[PDB]
Amino acid sequence: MWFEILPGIAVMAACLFIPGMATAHIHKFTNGGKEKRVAHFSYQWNLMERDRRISGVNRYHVTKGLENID
Amino acid sequence: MNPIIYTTLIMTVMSGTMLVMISSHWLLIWIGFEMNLLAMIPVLMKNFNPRATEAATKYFLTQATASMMLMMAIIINLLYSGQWTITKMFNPVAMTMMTMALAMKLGLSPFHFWVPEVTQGISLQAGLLLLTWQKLAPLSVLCQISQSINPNLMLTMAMLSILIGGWGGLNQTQLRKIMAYSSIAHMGWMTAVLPYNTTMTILNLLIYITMTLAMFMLLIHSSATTTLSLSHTWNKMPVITSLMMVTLLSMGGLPPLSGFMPKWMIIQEMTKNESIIMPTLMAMTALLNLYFYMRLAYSSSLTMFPSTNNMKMKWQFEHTKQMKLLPTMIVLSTLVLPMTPALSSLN
Amino acid sequence: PGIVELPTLEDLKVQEVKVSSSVLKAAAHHYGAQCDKPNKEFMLCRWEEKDPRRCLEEGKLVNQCALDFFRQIKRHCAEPFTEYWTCIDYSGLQLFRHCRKQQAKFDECVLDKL
Amino acid sequence: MFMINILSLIIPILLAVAFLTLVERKVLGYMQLRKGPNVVGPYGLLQPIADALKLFTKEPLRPATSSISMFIIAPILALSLALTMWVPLPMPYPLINMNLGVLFMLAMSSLAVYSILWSGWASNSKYALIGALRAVAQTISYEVTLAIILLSVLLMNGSYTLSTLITTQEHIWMIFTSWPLAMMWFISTLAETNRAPFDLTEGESELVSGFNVEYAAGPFAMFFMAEYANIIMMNAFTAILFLGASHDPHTPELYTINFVLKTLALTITFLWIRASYPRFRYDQLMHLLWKSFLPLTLALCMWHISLPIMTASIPPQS
Amino acid sequence: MNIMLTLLTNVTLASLLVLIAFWLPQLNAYSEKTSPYECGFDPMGSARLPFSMKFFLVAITFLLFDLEIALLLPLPWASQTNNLKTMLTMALFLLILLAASLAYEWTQKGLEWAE
Amino acid sequence: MTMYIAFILSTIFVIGFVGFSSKPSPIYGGLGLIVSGGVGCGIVLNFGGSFLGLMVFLIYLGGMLVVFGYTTAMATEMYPEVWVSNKTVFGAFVSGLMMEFCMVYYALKEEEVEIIFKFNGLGDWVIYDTGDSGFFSEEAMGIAALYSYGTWLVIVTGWSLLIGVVVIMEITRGN
Amino acid sequence: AGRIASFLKNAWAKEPVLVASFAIGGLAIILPSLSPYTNYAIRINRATPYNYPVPLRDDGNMPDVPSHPQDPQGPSLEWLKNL
Amino acid sequence: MPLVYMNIIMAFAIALAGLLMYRSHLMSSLLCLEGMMLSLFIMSTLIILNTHFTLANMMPIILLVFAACEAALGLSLLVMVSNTYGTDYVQNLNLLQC
Amino acid sequence: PFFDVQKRLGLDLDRWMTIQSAEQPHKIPGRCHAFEKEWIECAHGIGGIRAEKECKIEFDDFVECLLRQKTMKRLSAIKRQRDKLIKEGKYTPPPHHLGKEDPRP
Ligand SMILES: CCCCCCCCCCCCCCCCC[C@@H](O)O[C@H](CO[C@H](O)CCCCCCCCCCCCCCC)COP(=O)(O)OCC[N+](C)(C)C
Ligand SMILES: CCCCCCCCCCCCCCCCC[C@@H](O)O[C@H](CO[C@H](O)CCCCCCCCCCCCCCC)COP(=O)(O)OCC[N+](C)(C)C
Ligand SMILES: CCCCCCCC/C=C\CCCCCCCC(=O)O[C@H](COC(=O)CCCCCCC/C=C/CCCCCCCC)COP(=O)(O)OCCN
Ligand SMILES: CCCCCCCC/C=C\CCCCCCCC(=O)O[C@H](COC(=O)CCCCCCC/C=C/CCCCCCCC)COP(=O)(O)OCCN
Repeated sequence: MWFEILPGIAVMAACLFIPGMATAHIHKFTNGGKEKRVAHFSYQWNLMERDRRISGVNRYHVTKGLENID
Repeated sequence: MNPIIYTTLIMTVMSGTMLVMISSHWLLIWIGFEMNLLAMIPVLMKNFNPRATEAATKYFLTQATASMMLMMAIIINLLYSGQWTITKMFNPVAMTMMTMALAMKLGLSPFHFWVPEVTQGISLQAGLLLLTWQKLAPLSVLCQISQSINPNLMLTMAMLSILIGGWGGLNQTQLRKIMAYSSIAHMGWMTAVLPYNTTMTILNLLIYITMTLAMFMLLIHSSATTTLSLSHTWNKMPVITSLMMVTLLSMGGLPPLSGFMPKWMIIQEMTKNESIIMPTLMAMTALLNLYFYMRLAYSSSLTMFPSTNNMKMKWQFEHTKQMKLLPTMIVLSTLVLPMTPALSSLN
Repeated sequence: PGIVELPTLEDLKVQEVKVSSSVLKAAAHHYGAQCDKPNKEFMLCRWEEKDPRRCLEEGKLVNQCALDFFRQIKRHCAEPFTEYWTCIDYSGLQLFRHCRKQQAKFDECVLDKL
Repeated sequence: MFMINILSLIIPILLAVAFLTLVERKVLGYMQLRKGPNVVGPYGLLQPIADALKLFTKEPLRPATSSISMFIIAPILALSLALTMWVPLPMPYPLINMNLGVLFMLAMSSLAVYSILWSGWASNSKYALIGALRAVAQTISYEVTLAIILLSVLLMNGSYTLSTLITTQEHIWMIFTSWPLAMMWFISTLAETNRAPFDLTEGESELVSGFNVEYAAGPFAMFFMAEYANIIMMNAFTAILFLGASHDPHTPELYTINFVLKTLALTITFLWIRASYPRFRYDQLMHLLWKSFLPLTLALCMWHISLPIMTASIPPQS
Repeated sequence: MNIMLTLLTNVTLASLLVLIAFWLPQLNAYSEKTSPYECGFDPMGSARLPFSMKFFLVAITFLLFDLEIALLLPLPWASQTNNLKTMLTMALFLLILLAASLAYEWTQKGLEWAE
Repeated sequence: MTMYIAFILSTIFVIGFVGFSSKPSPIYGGLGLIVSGGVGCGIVLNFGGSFLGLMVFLIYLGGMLVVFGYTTAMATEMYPEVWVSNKTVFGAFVSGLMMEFCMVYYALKEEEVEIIFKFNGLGDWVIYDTGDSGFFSEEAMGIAALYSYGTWLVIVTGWSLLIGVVVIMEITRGN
Repeated sequence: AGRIASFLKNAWAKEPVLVASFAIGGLAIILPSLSPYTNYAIRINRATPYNYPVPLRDDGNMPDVPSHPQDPQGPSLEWLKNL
Repeated sequence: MPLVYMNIIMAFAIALAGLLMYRSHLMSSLLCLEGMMLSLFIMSTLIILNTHFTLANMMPIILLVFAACEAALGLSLLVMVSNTYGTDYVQNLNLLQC
Repeated sequence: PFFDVQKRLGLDLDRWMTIQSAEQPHKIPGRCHAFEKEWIECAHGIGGIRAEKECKIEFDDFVECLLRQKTMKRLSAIKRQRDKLIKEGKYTPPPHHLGKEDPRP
C-alpha cells in the first residue's frame, strides 16, 4: 504494498502546492513585497487611489512616511 | 377539486383585485394583477375538458402579454421621472403602452378576440366570475389615471368595442358568446365616458354588473347554454322565462327600465362637453345589442317552441340549490330608474 | 441660467499632508483625539452649508492642525511610530489586530512624551 | 505578470488531474486485493502520460446523425468552466478576489450541467439522451438543498467572501458547529460531481457510456479532465468551508501545505466511497434529496438564522 | 478585466485542445464507423422522438423553490439591521411558508413519479 | 468611447434575443436565452450590481434546465430546426440582425429620436456617480432592507409562491 | 396525553428525520423570544458606526451632549468590552 | 438616454414581437415571455443603479419571483395541452371560435 | 377605484418605497435627493393641475438631474469645438489634460 500508492499522491500534492505559493509570491513581487491590498469597498479603493497620487511614481505600494512632511 | 382549495383560490383572486384597488405603488398594482391571474387560471379549468384547457391557455397568454406591457410602461415612466406613485403618468409613450395593456386586460376592441372564446370554453359560473369580477382592477387603474389619458385612443377603442360587440352578437346562437359580445359593448360604453367623468364609469359598471349577475344566475337556474335548450324553459318554469325576458329588455336600454340610466347619463355628460356626434353613434349602435336581446326574448319567452316527452319526468322535481340573491338582482336590474339621483353618492 | 461661481486656483492651495493610508490609519485614534475641534467645525460647516465653496478656510485649518499633530509625532516618537505603521502597512487589509506590540510601544511613547 | 499567475494556476491543476487518475486506479486496486498500474514507469508514474498521448493521437469521430456545433461546443464548455471555477479559491490568497465568491461558484457550477445536457442531445443517440435526462433529474434533485446548506453555513461567516472563511475559523473548524450540514453538504457534492453512488449520467452498467458514449479520443479526454478537476475543486471548497486552516500573513506556505493536505484527504475519501458502495436508482436520489435532506435543511436554516441572534453572536461586515 | 482575461485564456486552451485533437491524428471516416451506437444492432426509431418525463411535476416545483433561494440569499446582510425582531419574524415566515408548500405537495402525492 | 465594453455586451444581449425570438427550436432558443442571461449579468456587473447579475444568471440557468427537459419531453420532432434550416427562421433572424445594425448606425452617426427620445452615445461612463463613501455595498443594503422595510412585499410574495404550488397541482390534476 | 405519546414513539420508529426536523424548527421558532441576549444583539447592531456622526450646533442648552469624544457625556460601550 | 438603454428597449421589443408571431411550438412563445421578463429585469436594475435609489434595489427580485410563477403556470398549461393532443402545436387550440 | 385604506388606518403598506427622498437605510441619499425634495415641497397641497404649471422649474431641474441631457449636450459641444480647433492646429491643450499633471491627494 500500500505504500506504493504514495508516489502518485506526492506528485499530486506537489502539483497542488504550486498555485497557492505562486499566487502569494507573485502578489508580493508586484506590490512592494507587502501583501497586495484588498479593496472590497469604495473607501479602501479611495485610500488606494490617494496613496497612488501622493507616491509620485504612480504606484500605490510606495509609501510616504514622516519624511515626506518636512 | 377540494372545496377548501376552491375557496382559497377565490379569495386569492379577490385579494389580487383588492391589492390593485388599495395600492399606491405601481409595483404593488402589478403584483395584484399577477396574483389575480395566477389564482384565476385554475378556476377556469375546474371542470376539466379540452375546451376548458384551451380557454385557460388563451386567457393566460393574453393576460401575460398584457402584464408584460404594463410592467414595461411602468418602467419607462420611472425612467423619465423617478416616481412609483400612481399619478398623471409623466410620460406619453408610457401612457400609450399602459392604455393598450389595460385595454388588452379588459378585452376592448381591437384586442377583443379572446373574450368570446374563453367565455364559450368555460362553465357558466366561471363565465360569471370572468365577466363580472375581472373588470374591476383594470377599470380602477384607468379611473386613477384618467387625467393623463389620451381621448383619441380611448374613444377610438370604445367606439370600436361598441360596434364590434353589436356586430359579433348579431351572429350567435350560443348564449355564452352572446354574453361575451354584450360585455364587449358595455365595456366600450364604460370607457367612452372615462376621460370626462369617472362617476359615470362607476355607475355604468355597477348597473352592468347587476344585470349580468341576474342573467347568469337565471341561466344557471335553467340549465341552458344554447338558444334551443333555453327554448324549453317555458314548459318547465315559465316564471324564469318571464323574468329573463324583462331582464333582456333592461339590457337593451329601453325606458323605464334601469338599463337605460347609464346610457342616458353618459349621453348627458358627453353633451356637457361638446361631443355631440359620438353619443349619437353610440346609441344607434346599441340598437344592435337590443336586436339580438329581442331575438332571444322571441325564442324563449314570447313564443312557445316544441318540447320533448321526457320533460314530463322533470315536471315532478324541484330545483335543489337556490340562489339567495337572484330576486334582489332582478329587481335592481329592472325597477331602479326612479332612484337615479342617488348616483351622487358615488363620487 | 447664470454662471457658476468658482474659486481661483490660487485660493485652493494649501500645505499638503502627504502620508500614505497606513500611516494615517496607524495615527488615526490619536489624531481624532487631538485634532477634534477643527475637524468638527469643518464637518458642521460642510453639513450646514451644503456647498464645498463655503468651507475652504475650515479645510485649511484642518490641514494645519493635522500638520501640527504630525510634526509633534515626528519630534517625539519617530521610530516607534515608524515601526507601528510599517507593521500596519504590511497587512493587505491593514489590520490593527496583527500588530499590538508596536501599537503598545507607540502608545507608551506618546503617553510619556506628550 | 497576471498571465503568469493564470498559467501557474491552470497547468498544475491539469497535472494534478492527470496524476489523480493514477492515484484513483491504485487506491481502487489495493482496496480490491490487486496493485493497479505499476509497469509503465516506476510505480505507474508514467501511466497518465501514456493515456493522454494515446488519446490525443487517436482518431476523433463525428457521428453522422449528430449536431456538430453543439457536439464540439460541449467539451470546450466543460473544460473551460472546470478551469474557471478555481480562480476565487483563497490558497490563502485568491487569483481573483470577489465580494461574492460563493455565488460565483454556485452560478458556474449550475452552468456546467449544460455540457452534459448538450453533449447528450447533440450526440443524437438513445443512451446519450437517457444520460442527459438523468443529468436534468440530478440537478433538480440537489440544487435547492445545496444552496440552502451554503446559506446556513455562511450565516456565521458574515458575508459571501471566501477569504473571510479563514478568519472565521481562526480558532475552531466550522465542522464542530455545523456537522449535520457538513454531512448533507458532502453527500450533495458527491451528487453534484456525478460520483458514485450517484454516477447516474455515465451509468456504465446500465447505459454503456451514457452521455459521452458517442465521444472518442481527444474530445472524450476533455470530459474526463473536466470531471476530475471538478472533483478536486469541490473537495478544496469543502476543505476551505469546513476545515479552516490557520493563516500566518508572513508564512502563507504553511497554510497552502495544510489546505492541500486536507483537500487530498477529501479526494481520497471520494475514491474510498466509490470503491465501497453500490449505485443509487436515480428516482431514489431525488427522493432522498427531497424527502430527507430538504426538511432537515429547512429546519437547520431556521436554527442557524435564530442562533446568532439569540446568543448575540452575529458576524461583522454588513 | 482580469476575469475577462481568465475566461479568454481558459476558452482558448480548451479550443486549442479540440483543434489539436481534430487535426493531429489520421482520420479514416466511412459510413459504418460514423453510424449511431446501439450495442451492435441498428436502432428502430429516431432519438429525436418524444421522451416522456415521469417527474414533470417536481420539475415545475423546482422553478418555484429556486426563486425562494433568491429571497433567502440576502439573509446574512439582513442580520445586521437594528430591528432584529421584524427581520427574524420575516425570515421564519418565508421558511415556514416554504415548508408548508413541501408538506402540501408531499401529502397530495405530488412527489411520486408518474407511472 | 472607453473600450465600448458595455455597448458590446448590450449588442450581444440583443443578438441573443434575436436568436431566441426567431424561434428556431426550443433547444436552440434556450441556448440563446442562456447567452442573453450571461451578457445581462455582465452588463449589470459593470454598473455595480454584482448580486443582482449573479442572481438573475443563476435563476435563468435553473429555468432553462427545466425548459430543456420539457423540450425533450413535449416539444420535439424528427428534424429540429436551426437558424439556417428554414427560410422563415433565417429570414426573421436576418431581419432582426439588420434592424439592430440599422438602429445602432442610426443612433451612433446621427443624434435622432428613434421612437421615445434622442441619443448621441459617448459611452455610459458619463452619467456615473463619483461617489466616495462607505464600508458597505449600497445595493446589498437595499436588497437586505427587504426584511425590515418590505414586510408587505414579503407577505404577498410568500403567499403567491404557496398559491403557485397549489395552482400547479390543481392544473395538472387532469381527470 | 397517552395517544400522542404513542404517536411520538411511532414517528420516532418510522420517520426519525421528520421528528428531528420538526423539533429543530420548533426550537428555532420559540427559543429567540426567551433569550436575554436578543436585546444584546440589537444593541451591538445599533453600536456599529457605519456613517459619520454629524455634530450638533451649540445653542448653549445641551448639557447631555459632549463637547469632545473623551468627555464623560454621551453613550458608553463599556458593556460591550465585558461581553 | 445612453446606447445601453436603447439596446435593452430594443431587446424588449424584439421579444414582444417574437411572442406576437407564433410559429408552431408553444414552448417558443413561452421562451419569448421569459425573454421579456429578463429584459425588464435588466432595464429596471440599470435605472435603479444609476439613480442610487437604495430601497428600490429589491423590486427586481420580486419581478423574478413573479416571472417564475408565470413560467410555472405556462409550463403546466403546456403539459395539459400536450397530454390532450400529443403535441404542443398552437394549431390544435381551435375548438373555440369568435 | 382607489380606496385609501392606508390613509384611513395609518398603515403605510407601500408608501415607504414610492419616492427616492424617503428614509433610505443607513441614510444613503439618492443622486437627486435635493431636486426631488424641492419639487415635492413646491407642489405639495396645491393639487395636480396647479402643480404642473407653478412647479415646472423645480420639475425641470429634477428631470435634468435624473437624465442629464443638457449636460451631455454642452459637454459634446465643448469637445466638438476643441477637436475642430486641434485639427486645424490652434489649441495646444494644457499639460494637465494629457496626463502630465501634478496630482494632489
Ligand atoms: C495545448 C494547446 C497549446 C499548444 C500550442 C500549439 C498549438 C498547435 C495548433 C493546433 C494544430 C495542431 C495540429 C498539427 C498537425 C498539422 C495539421 C494541419 O495543419 O496540417 C495540414 C495543413 O496543410 C494543408 O493541408 C495544406 C498545406 C498548407 C495550406 C496553404 C495555405 C497558405 C500558407 C502559406 C504556406 C507557404 C510557406 C509557409 C511558411 C511561411 C493539414 O493536413 P491534413 O491531411 O488535411 O490533416 C491531417 C494531418 N495529418 C496528415 C498529420 C494526419
Ligand atoms: C381587518 C382584517 C384583518 C385580517 C386580514 C389581514 C389581511 C392581510 C394579511 C396580514 C395583514 C398585513 C398587516 C401587516 C403590515 C406589515 C407592516 C406593519 O405591520 O409594520 C411592520 C411590523 O412588523 C410586524 O412584525 C408585523 C408583521 C407580522 C406578520 C405576521 C404574518 C401575517 C401574514 C398572514 C396572512 C398573509 C397570507 C397568508 C400567508 C401565511 C414594520 O414595523 P417596524 O419594523 O417597527 O417599522 C418599519 C419602518 N422602519 C423601517 C423605519 C423601522
Ligand atoms: C442543541 C441544538 C442542536 C440542534 C439539533 C442538531 C442535532 C441534529 C442531529 C441529526 C443530524 C443528522 C444529519 C443526517 C442527515 C441525513 C440523515 C438521513 O436520514 O439520510 C439518510 C440517507 O443518507 C444516506 O444514506 C447517504 C447516502 C449516500 C452515502 C454515500 C457514502 C456515505 C458517506 C460516507 C461518510 C460521509 C461523511 C460526511 C461528512 C464529511 C466531512 C464534510 C436517510 O435515508 P434512509 O435511511 O433510506 O431513510 C429515509 C426515508 N425513511
Ligand atoms: C413547529 C415548527 C415547524 C417548522 C419546522 C419544520 C421545518 C420543515 C419540516 C417540515 C417539512 C415538510 C414535512 C413533510 C410531511 C410529510 C408527510 C407524510 O406523508 O409523511 C409520511 C410519513 O408519515 C408521517 O407522517 C411521519 C410521522 C408523522 C410526521 C412526523 C413527525 C411529526 C411531528 C412529530 C414530532 C413533533 C415535535 C418533536 C417533539 C419530540 C418529543 C420529545 C411520508 O412517508 P412516505 O413518503 O409517504 O412513505 C411512502 C413509502 N411507503
